[PDB]
Amino acid sequence: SQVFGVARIFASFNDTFVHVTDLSGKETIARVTGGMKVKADRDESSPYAAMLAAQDVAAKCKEVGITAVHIKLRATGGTKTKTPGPGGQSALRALARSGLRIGRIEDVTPVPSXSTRRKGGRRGRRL
Amino acid sequence: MRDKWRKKRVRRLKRKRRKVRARSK
Amino acid sequence: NINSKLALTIKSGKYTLGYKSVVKSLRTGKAKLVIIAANTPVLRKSELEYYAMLSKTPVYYFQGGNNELGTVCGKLFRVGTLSILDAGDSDILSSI
Amino acid sequence: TKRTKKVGITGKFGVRYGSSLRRQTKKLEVQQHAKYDCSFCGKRTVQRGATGIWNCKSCKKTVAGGAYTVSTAAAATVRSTIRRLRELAEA
Amino acid sequence: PKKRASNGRNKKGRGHVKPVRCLNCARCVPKDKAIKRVTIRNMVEAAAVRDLSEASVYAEYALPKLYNKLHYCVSCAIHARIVRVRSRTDRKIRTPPQ
Amino acid sequence: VLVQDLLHPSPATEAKQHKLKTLVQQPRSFFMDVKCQGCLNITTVFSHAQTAVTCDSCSTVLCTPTGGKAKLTEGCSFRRK
Amino acid sequence: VVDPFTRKDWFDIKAPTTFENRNVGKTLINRSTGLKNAADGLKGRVFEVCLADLQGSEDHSYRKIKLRVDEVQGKNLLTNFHGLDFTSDKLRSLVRKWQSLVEANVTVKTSDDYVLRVFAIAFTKRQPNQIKKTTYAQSSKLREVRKKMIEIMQREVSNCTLAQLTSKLIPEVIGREIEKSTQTIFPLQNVHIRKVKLLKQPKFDLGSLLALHG
Amino acid sequence: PLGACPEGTIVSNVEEKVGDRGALGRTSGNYVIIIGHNPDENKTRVKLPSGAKKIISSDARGVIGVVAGGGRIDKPLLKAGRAFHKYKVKRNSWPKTRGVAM
RNA sequence: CUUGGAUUUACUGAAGACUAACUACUGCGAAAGCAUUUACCAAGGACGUUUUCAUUAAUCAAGAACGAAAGUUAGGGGAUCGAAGAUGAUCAGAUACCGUCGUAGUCUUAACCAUAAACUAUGCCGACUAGGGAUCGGUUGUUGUUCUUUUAUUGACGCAAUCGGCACCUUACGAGAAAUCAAAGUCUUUGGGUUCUGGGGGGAGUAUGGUCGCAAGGCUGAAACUUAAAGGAAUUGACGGAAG
Ligand SMILES: CN[C@@H]1[C@@H](O)[C@@H](O[C@@H]2[C@@H](O)[C@H](O[C@H]3O[C@H]([C@@H](C)O)[C@@H](O)[C@H](O)[C@H]3N)[C@@H](N)C[C@H]2N)OC[C@]1(C)O
Ligand SMILES: [Zn+2]
Ligand SMILES: [Zn+2]
Repeated sequence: SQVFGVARIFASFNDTFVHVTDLSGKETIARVTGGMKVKADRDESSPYAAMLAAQDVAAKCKEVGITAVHIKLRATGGTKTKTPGPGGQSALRALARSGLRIGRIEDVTPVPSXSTRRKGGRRGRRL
Repeated sequence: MRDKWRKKRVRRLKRKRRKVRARSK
Repeated sequence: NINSKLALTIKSGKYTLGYKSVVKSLRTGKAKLVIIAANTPVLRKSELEYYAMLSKTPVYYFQGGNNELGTVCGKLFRVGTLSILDAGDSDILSSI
Repeated sequence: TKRTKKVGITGKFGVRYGSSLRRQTKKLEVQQHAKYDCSFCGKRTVQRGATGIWNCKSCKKTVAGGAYTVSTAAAATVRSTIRRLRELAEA
Repeated sequence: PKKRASNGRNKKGRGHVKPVRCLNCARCVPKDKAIKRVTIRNMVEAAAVRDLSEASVYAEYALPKLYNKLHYCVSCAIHARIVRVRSRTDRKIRTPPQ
Repeated sequence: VLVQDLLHPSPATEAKQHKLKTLVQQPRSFFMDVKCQGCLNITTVFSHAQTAVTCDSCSTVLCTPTGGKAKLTEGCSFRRK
Repeated sequence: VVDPFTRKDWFDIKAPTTFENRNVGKTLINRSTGLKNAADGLKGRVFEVCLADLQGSEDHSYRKIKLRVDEVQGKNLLTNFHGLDFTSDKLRSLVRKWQSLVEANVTVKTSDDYVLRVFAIAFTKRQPNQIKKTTYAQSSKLREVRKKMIEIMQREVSNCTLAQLTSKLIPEVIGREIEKSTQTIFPLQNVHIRKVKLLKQPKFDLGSLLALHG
Repeated sequence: PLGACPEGTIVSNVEEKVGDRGALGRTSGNYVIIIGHNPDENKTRVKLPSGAKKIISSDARGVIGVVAGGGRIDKPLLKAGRAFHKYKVKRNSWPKTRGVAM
């Protein structure tokens, strides 16, 4: 029945990624970011830009032959923050409002089992 | 003056005073 | 706990020390147990166990070298091999 | 009496070559000329003949070793590593 | 003067505690002293709950829950209103609010 | 309490306290006659047994040590003496 | 200028017979041109699927099964077991404060020379009449529990081949066994085999492979 | 042969080609590490003392262990005379006049 | 940095670190410190004891062990962060904060160094003085509970007593300049034993001699001269690029 792809969404406070692959993840269908939706560098994480990027990805996956996508969600991960950036939620809502069938949503943020040292120093970024 | 840097100033001063001393035994 | 069992045998039982004494006790049949240190040469160790086989005597292979085996017997010199002549108030014979 | 405070065996070099060079030599020369325990007869009679050659005056067995000590750390690690890989292969 | 009997941390019975890095500024901060929050939130924002329910293939399919634990240095916690300056008689309240 | 009987305290309390803490110290351990159900022999065993005290030629082990009082083995009976 | 999606041969994914449904999904790759076969190609590609989909029951919604292809029959690509894992949300839901987390891992080889690493997981359980605020097991008790975990997984996993192993994982009988033979140590809950690694594979045998997609 | 040694085996006096009787890792304290195997191609990958990585035939031989005499260079020579005695049995390459002094 | 495809996706692999989540007004240790599994090594507090010796004890100039981080020497490693340095911004200027690199260093082995707001800014040993509820370890008596088996010599949990701990709550006996303190109480109603330290602020932990260190530095340690306050706790007000 429904043909499933993998819509892997990388949301960060600098840019948001909406990028669909096959079930193995080996083959790329589309990859659209908010930097292709806004001219200004500050606006790449804006939820509007992510929603537009997600609709573009929807159109591409439709003209490819993809009907449904499994959502893969992640933040920056590693030593960075664990909460996904602003664009992820808007992109997810857009994908569920384009006639695309939604599979299983998951968060795969890279979580260290205690790791290397974050940048900044022990006093941290001082603003 | 943040006494920490007051001590650091004396350390550098006392380091140099020990250079001038060794110049003439 | 062999080092404990052999320590008691030295304290209370009967024994002889050294390669030449052991061989004599194997010839006369008075040896009850032959113990060989780990760093004893194989030619001597194989010679001892051939004597042990002829006289129906068991052999115990001690983990440490002659420095350790001498210390375990409470001595200040190296012991490459020893034979127990009478266990005393110890069950080293049955425990090995 | 304690004849020298710190130079030790490198007192033969007098005041020459620099203190760091003499102190580095002292560490290896003490090991070079030391008596070691034989793993074959159990006596402290192992001495260096030449670099990498260690003889026992008692049982007359020569073992290849380090330049200045009988065994080096890398060789010790190899024995364990070769020991380990041996049983993991024969099983 | 001495503001708090616990010295602003929780370390009566030991010498030293490993630090953690602040969520915002990556400041090293003792774990017993770091202001820590355990947040459970829904992986999909509420206004899209019914839209995702419509668009989902499955029926009676649960929504995954986001779990994280947040660590803040005191400066980055006060500047985010996570805690706020209290009065002298109200500082001595460990019971959570309601 | 301002007025109290230090000389004649409540024996329930005096039994509630710690061995050294009473008016006069007194051990709260005892000696017990251990008798397995198999035989009729009598052996005296301290209630707090650090060693596994065995019986006579009947070849039985009576108690096994613990952090406090040693419990009797399966099938042994004791009487406070 | 050329449309890459017009050179795509859409094969299909087939699961082993050990699972309820083997109609996993689709895939696509450049066709078998003279300088690029589609046979070598597809081989190796790894698919991560939910065990709920493979067993048609949301009781399996959190375990994700890893399946990687090891032979292609025309447009059908046959996979074999490649590993197990929980999802992050479930594992983050289980790890709760005021209780004792306990883990265990072991390297184990199957009957047919598949070397695996198996991770167990369990938690201490608050008693129905418990009033104390926390449920903490003493350290030696946790050593005992971990020892039993390791021994039971070793004996229950090395004595069955890989296909029998993956048949054995779905009902979670190793997990309930860890549950049963620890209740004289300390009560436990949420016992699972949360992750299985396929470390080394033996020499590949189609006669054994075909026996799994009969 | 290097094909019979598992990953991480320390080996010395290693052949480059099968049957040349040893070319690699021959000086005191040096050795060759076996990195991995390529059984289908009959090739073994090794790590040379300099740090270089090399593919050799799995039929090439090597000797298990580390070449003895390691640690010579840790002790300073201290003297021109020790260098004189060193090269007295090697070749005539010492002392060295500097090109700028000519 | 990127059409030489950067970023993003999947698989395999190579490195060094680190030990998340569990993780707390909880544990251990003389302190510094100590957090993946397992095994071995020796060590330890508490508890239990109708076991043993019999004053063997307390505190301690001199003299010794250990001692975060940074730093030093030589090997080995050098992923990540990153003093210095290079560089982009902001800026009146910023050789600062912020951004990008990045040398030492960060790690380890063998040796040095001996200092921290090394803090509980509270010496150690001993005795006594007021109420309460928790928690960790040991031991002692005990169930409408869960688990083995439904039943024992199960395990967990629940209910009362104690010894030791890490602490906490109320009051103000009593203390204090107050902040506050169950000790900082039992101190003009002044005396249980004992070690160390201070004598207005600076100059100054400086100079000098000695001594330890490879060095960086550590320990010991003045005087001239200068000066009317410096300082502690709290009150009222004013102010804040602090909150409501
Ligand atoms: C080049 N490094 C300098 C170091 O030389 C030193 O500078 C002193 C400075 O402190 C002295 O300054 C001194 O004298 C002045 C003056 C008004 O009498 C007074 O403020 C006071 O006595 C004292 N600060 C100055 N007189 C000489 C410099 N070399 O201290 C400052 C410094 C930056 O470390
Ligand atoms: Zn010898
Ligand atoms: Zn912060």
